Amino acid sequence: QVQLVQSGAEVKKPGASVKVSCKASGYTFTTYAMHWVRQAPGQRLEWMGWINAGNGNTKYSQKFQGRVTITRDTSASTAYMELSSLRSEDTAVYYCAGGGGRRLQFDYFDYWGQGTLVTVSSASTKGPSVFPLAPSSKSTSGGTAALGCLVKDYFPEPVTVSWNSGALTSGVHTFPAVLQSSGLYSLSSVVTVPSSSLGTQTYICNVNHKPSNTKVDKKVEP
Amino acid sequence: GVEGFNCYFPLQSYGFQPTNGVGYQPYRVVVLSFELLHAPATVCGPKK
Amino acid sequence: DIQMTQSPSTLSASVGDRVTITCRASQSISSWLAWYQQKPGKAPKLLIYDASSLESGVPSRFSGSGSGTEFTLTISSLQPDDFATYYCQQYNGYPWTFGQGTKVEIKRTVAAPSVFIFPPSDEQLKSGTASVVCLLNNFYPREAKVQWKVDNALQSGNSQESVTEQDSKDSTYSLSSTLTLSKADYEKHKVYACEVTHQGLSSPVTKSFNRG
Repeated sequence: QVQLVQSGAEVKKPGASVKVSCKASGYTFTTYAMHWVRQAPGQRLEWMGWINAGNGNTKYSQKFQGRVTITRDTSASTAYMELSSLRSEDTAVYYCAGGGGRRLQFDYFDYWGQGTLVTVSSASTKGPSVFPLAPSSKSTSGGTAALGCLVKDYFPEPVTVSWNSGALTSGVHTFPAVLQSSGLYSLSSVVTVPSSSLGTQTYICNVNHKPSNTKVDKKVEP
Repeated sequence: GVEGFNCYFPLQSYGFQPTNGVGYQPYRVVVLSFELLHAPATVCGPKK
Repeated sequence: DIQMTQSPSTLSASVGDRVTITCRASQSISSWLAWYQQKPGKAPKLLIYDASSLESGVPSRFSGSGSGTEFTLTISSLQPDDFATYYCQQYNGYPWTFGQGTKVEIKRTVAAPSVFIFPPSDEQLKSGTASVVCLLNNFYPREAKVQWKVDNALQSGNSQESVTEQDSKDSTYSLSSTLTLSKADYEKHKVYACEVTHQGLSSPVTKSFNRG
């Protein structure tokens, strides 16, 4: 079965350029059709261009004309993409597609790369600030209350969060990140427990931000 | 299996664009073949 | 350029049922199209090409149809692996576009939310910006509304909404409303309230507190 794999995550800055690339593994290369397409988060997919993995042909888009380029290396059987004059919009996930096989060209994407994440930012790496989310006995709902562990003004998208290092699994909720005006990300994670065990148990969220290597724990005081 | 001076790729391409003239439009062609042999025929389709 | 719009932004269903999707085109298309399935956080998988053909390795349930402009996908029985969006691709002309997204769900009796608010933490009060969290858990029909009422006034622009994705086991939805502001606004105001309007709820429900 043909498969496509490619590079990992990237982070860049406005005005720069980035080079993503995907390696092919196909039973024959009968004028293969590596063929790029991108997706801004929560948006319509957008199509880049197609390289003629047979020889050299380079039909490109029109919204992206004059600033993106595509090449490939025959011996390594990979496909090379290049974009310049980046800006905050092109924050997206980038995809390799193609791989007809029977006939030589199509224009439908039947073999998809597992995705490449590109973030166009102006900030830099920064640790996450942490605050507890204490409930009150006012809202004792069915003898159960909610509780969380906020994270504000942090850099990229991984932010792993856990509660007492896997000790708790029930009712956990971890919301997706949100961009702010300041250009920093922020997350809120929450969970509810029976209020009966409020004053007699110990809950501490567990955050790991690898790009800054920080590990923070905060006991929640009701 | 290489591209350079004195090396020519054999598969060109048609740029079938509707803005082209009649002389360069694309044409779907189909061609048939018939023959007379020993064993009794099969593809008949005669009169009514 | 060719425009592509999908008639259903979202689609409801339940296991073992049939669904239909419409993909309309601004111009005429000579049955050039394909249908992609995309689960969250994965890569697209192709289902149908040339608007009719069934590409190998897929369940036989999927089936295309249609020609000209209005195009249709349809599945007989609704299996679990059908729970994701679906896109339509035109390839009649140049720059090839895509649809909008048509996302299925898992219908169940509507579940009403449980509302929660958190006052800002005093450690956050040391920093210099104020954060307020209004929470909604296990509420059924996504399409909800939350508004903030501070000192008996509505507040706009400074609020952000983040909504979870529906859980397989839970099959419900959860929401957080965050209100952010600078300290100078904080003590200037005495009473804080977020209000939520929900289909399942009989009446609009207000939850609130004041400082201390």
